Amino acid sequence: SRKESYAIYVYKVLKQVHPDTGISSKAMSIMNSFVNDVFERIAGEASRLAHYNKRSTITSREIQTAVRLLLPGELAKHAVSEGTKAVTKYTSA
Amino acid sequence: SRKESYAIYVYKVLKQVHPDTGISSKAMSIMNSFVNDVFERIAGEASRLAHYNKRSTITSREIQTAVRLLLPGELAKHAVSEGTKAVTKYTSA
Amino acid sequence: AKAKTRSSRAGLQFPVGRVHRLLRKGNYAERVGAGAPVYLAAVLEYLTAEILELAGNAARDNKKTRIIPRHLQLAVRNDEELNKLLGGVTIAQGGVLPNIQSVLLPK
Amino acid sequence: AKAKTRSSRAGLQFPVGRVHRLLRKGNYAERVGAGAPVYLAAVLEYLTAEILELAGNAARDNKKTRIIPRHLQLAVRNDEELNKLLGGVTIAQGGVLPNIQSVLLPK
Amino acid sequence: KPHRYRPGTVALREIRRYQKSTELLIRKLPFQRLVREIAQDFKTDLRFQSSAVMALQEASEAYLVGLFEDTNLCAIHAKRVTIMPKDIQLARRIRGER
Amino acid sequence: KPHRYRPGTVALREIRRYQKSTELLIRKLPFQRLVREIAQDFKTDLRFQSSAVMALQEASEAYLVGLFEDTNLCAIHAKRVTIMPKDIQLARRIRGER
Amino acid sequence: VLRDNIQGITKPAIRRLARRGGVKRISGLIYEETRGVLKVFLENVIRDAVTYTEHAKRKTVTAMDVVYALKRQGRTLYGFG
Amino acid sequence: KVLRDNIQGITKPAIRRLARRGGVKRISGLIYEETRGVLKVFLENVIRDAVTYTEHAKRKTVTAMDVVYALKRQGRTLYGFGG
Amino acid sequence: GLKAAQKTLFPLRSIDDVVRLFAAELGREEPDLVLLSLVLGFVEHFLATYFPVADLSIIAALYARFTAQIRGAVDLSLYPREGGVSSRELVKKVSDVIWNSLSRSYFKDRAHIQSLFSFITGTKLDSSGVAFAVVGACQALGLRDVHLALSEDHAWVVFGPNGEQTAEVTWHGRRGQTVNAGVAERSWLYLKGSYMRCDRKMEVAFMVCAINPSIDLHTDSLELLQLQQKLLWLLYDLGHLERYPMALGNLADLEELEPTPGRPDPLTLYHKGIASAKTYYRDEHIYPYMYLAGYHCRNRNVREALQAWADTATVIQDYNYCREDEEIYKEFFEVANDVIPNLLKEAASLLEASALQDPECFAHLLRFYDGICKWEEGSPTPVLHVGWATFLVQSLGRFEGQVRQKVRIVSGPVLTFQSEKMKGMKELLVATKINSSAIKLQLTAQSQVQM
DNA sequence: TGGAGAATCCCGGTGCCGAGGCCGCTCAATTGGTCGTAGACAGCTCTAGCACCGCTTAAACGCACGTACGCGCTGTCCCCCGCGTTTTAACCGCCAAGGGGATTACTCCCTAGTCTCCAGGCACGTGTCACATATATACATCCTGT
DNA sequence: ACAGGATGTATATATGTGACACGTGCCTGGAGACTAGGGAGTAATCCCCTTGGCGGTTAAAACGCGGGGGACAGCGCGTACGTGCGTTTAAGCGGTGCTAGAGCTGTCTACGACCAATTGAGCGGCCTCGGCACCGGGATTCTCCA
Repeated sequence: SRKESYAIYVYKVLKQVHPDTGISSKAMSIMNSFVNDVFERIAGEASRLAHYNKRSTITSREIQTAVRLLLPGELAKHAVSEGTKAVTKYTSA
Repeated sequence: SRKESYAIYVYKVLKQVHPDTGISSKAMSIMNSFVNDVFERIAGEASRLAHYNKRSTITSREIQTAVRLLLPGELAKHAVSEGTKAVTKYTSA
Repeated sequence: AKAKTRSSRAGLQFPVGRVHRLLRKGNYAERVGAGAPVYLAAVLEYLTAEILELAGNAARDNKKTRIIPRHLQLAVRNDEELNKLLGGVTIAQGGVLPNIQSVLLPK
Repeated sequence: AKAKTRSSRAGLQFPVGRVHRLLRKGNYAERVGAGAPVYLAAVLEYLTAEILELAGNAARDNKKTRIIPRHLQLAVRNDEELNKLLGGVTIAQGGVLPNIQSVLLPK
Repeated sequence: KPHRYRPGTVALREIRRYQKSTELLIRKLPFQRLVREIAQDFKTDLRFQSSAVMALQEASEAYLVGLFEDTNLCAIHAKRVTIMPKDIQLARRIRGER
Repeated sequence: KPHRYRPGTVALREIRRYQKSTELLIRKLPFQRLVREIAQDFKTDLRFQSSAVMALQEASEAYLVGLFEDTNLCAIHAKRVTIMPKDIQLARRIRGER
Repeated sequence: VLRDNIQGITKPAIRRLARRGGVKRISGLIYEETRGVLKVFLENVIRDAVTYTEHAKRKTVTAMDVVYALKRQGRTLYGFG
Repeated sequence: KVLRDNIQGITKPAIRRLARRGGVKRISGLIYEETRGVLKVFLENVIRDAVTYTEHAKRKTVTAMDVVYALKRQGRTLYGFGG
Repeated sequence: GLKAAQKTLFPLRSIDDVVRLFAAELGREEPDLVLLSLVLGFVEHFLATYFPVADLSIIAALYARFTAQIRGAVDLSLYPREGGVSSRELVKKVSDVIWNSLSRSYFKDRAHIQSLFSFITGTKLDSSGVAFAVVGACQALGLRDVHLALSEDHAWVVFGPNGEQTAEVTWHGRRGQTVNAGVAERSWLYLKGSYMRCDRKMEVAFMVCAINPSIDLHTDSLELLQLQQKLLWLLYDLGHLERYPMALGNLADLEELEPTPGRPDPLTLYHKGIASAKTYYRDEHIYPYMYLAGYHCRNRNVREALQAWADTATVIQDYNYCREDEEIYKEFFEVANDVIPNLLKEAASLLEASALQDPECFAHLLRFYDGICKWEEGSPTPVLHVGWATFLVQSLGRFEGQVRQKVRIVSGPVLTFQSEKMKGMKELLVATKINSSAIKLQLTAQSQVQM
């Protein structure tokens, strides 16, 4: 029946980055698979971190350390900056 | 605090296969790490098999499939036979 | 009690609610913090924006208005960091990066 | 009623109860079947028995009655299946298989 | 007098042509038959989605292209331009496959 | 009138001795100082368990021995016996580390 | 049944794959070597694909089974699920 | 004090011993620098991940478990130090 | 040669005319295979009451053309002759020419292409048809020392003084290879060397058995059935069919399809076929037992049907399964997963306000599955998977618990298991409540399998 | 083709620090219930996989020929190896100092769970233009005589 | 090096069309407001284990000297690969049909989670006696200079 996807959000991001560029259906599926794969990597690393350290929950800092472990080089620095900015904006109001 | 290990059971299996051969402490640590790593591999593959099929339970069938996926060749054949024999004996009792 | 989406509150485009649900049902931990889905959604949006910005540049370099798998693969392979992240990954229908060894050339 | 371990009921040396507890608390799935710990413990006992029998044979081929990491590595690397299983791992305090290439050796 | 290019230039043009494109370089029916013949030894009377065979073909072409890049590195290392089976075997051994 | 050996044979004797054993081939203190300096580059005032440095040494020696086996294969491939840096680069590029 | 379909991976097809990989001259035995390599890779992937299919109690090998097999082997594939 | 180089402590004889364990007869003179570069790269990666694991757990001491976890992240599982 | 007696026979347009022609051709040491083969093919192909117009001129023209082709392509002076023994190269050249007579577009297993009448007049021929064309051409060449060899499915041509030398001149549904390698693999395609050695009498038997009266997927021709009945009964009166179990099975199938007085009932012919399998072929043929089991399945008597299927499993116990013999696997799969479930379901429905409640029927079913499991063990290719497990669990479910309890598994009837997989079921099943999970886990395990 | 050299193993005695056995003793695995619900099973239904035929034309094939290149051979030299001597920093042992890893106890707050409610993301349907394909023009490039 | 002959391929213009972006119904999952219970933050305490230094031994590293073995370059050749071409073969597209099996809905029943009891097992210390390396003498085995 219903199928969940990241297509609408990928398209929103694309329109806010390249306002005049569309995206094919195969490229949309590739981007969807990329988002799923990265989500799984970060979540699995966060689960492993929360199990090694004797914890039971996944917090913001578990995701931050998972991003720091998985993402290479400057991707990690910029992704950490974006995530912390989002969390501060969320909890501010 | 109590430290969980397979030292007792590794020693019992060794006495089962080699009655008059001892095992060093470092070799015991290696065997304990081996058992932990293989348990983690098999259980994790069973977890992925459960998740893929929208099943919320890990059962003997998923362990058997994970053993077919992970162990290579004759290792898979004999380990599968051993698991079926043990489960058959457990259920019938 | 007007409803404002968590994603809108966080200033993102990716779904905070969906990411939270996936983290919950995904069997990663017994409990999932409140800020964890927001952080993960922000990271995912950043990575998607990065690869799509490079893909849009690659598509424009070929004088085209649509992003196809080839442009995604060019974006991935030409950027060292994204190439390192997507190392073992195959981008289907994406071809290969044009490159010939200097030895195999009449100069 | 009289107590009885599940390990003894299935004829296993390895702890079926401890494996069940680890499967429950490790967050592998929402539920675990009753026979899953028995199957997993049987497989673990089989693998341990195989590698320990090979290590004991290697130690016996060295006139020693105490298994040491060197003998564990000898057993693993001299088995064509355990080598595939333990391919990405390194046994600490274990050497390397004695192997000098034929072309390297002078005739 | 017919015009024939010096050997090794059509090869370069073909290198450019096949690196510029993304077409599946193996024919589809023979590869589908190969996949079925191979799968016919793990379980009798299987069925394949067309997406399954397409996924296998994309993976296999990518694997062989990567393998031939490694093989070409091996061939150049040994002061050659032609790739020989020893180059493929060296690349497979070094990557740990063999 | 001293009696000497061919350069080939003592190398083979060293190979035999260093392959029959399990000893660590790098002296402990210089490696520990190297590890501490490399960590100092990341975070300052960091402390190490002795088991931590021992684990790092085991991993590093195993990695270098595997790399040198691959380099030996590369050098044999180019019809040589001396391992040269180009062999190390070839092994590390084929294995995907570069 | 199906027999000797490995020759369906033709010499021109192997040459096109090599040219995309970027090789100029190809020896005469690279074809047999590549057919063996491809058959090994396909067998390794298909075994895991068939195992995933059996575990789901299906008779049809889905594209998700293939991408799961490739992911298990360490060769993630994007664009099929 | 701040350590200066300490990489030369991976000595030429030690590199020769490692190469001999790999089964190599002759060693070119530039291997002794190429291998030091290789080892520095490997240790930089593994130490980076071990320090991340340590710092996340609000510790100041790098445990052997952090090192074995960092190695397992690299796909280089280590046996005999826990795990 | 073109005998004057064969021309003086003057075959008319009547079934009794065909019977008399066959009888006349079966009075000589070597019947004219191509003559009778072409006549039967022409009648079938033309038909596939307006009896086909038998034209001796067209048959003679086709025979002359075939003889010219075979004589021009294959000449005795081109190869040495060992004083009454044909050489390998001779048969290889005959097969090469017969294959070169064909075209690129294959038959795709199309029906009505099993006779020489289509092969001479076309470029399509199936595997058994190709082998029989080879044999007929060799016989016309005067090389009588060669003979056709019939496995249960795969057909080829043997030769030499005593048939010591073998060559599978035809593919499997590649001209010269030995059969010893195939026998060494214990595959059903070769019957472990128990394949029949066919003479010209057996060639007539093969030609009459190969007739396919199926006009299409839905409609059949009664005249072809009556023809086959008459010809088979005549050849059985000769006694030649006795060694050909498929011939007896087909004759019994025809008899039950339409009764004929004065002749034994179908069950007697089925038993005669299974006995000929029991004596002459070391109890290695399978299709006699499946013929009998299908005959019982047609009727509402499941006891003997399950007994026959268990016997079939005991026959297949010894073999090893490979990719080569897929057909026997598909027949066993059909039997175990579509007809036995339906048969037991109908029997249970009849029981619900007997076929069930009998320990012997359950013992037969268990022995059938035990034979399948024993077949799997040691095979390069796995046989059992979840598709088998679900229906095995269902079929054990159809039986009541107290009914199953009257069964004894040693080493109610007594029954032993020769298979390793069933050594766990020896206590898992035959309990009050069947544990489906354990049964399916035990069955679907890939143990006892080599690769 | 026969003698000196350097490892390398085989066999006997030792006394040692480490594995195996013994002793408490808690604590978590077993027993026995309920109880909810996950999945086992049956029937259904649409879809998409298999099979088949026929035409077209793109691509594989076999063949001849030139020639670029792989490989063997030879010569030079340079630079890596083995060896003897000095030296220097690892290493073993010991002693202190303290800081930070484990542990425990209190509490508070944060997340799971429930319920209500509604709005945003998905399936279905529709305009419409981006790009593929065909042809006409064009243009850098490769091979060969100059 | 340089200029023509011929080249595959770049540049430009156009029709088609089938996929892409957008509108709508809607319903399913996500947002807002209690409730409560346990996970995790916080603080004080112990003491294990990390760092730091001194001091003597001798193992191993550093250095220098032949010197000869192996890397590198040049030459020759002959063979195996690329390049074109006409011929053959089977891929590819396009309908046409069948049906097996994937996906889903409704029962309903057996199985796993929770919970109270508690007892036998597995872990933390603590002897204790044998396995293994060390030492030392004798025998062995392969290897550069005459």
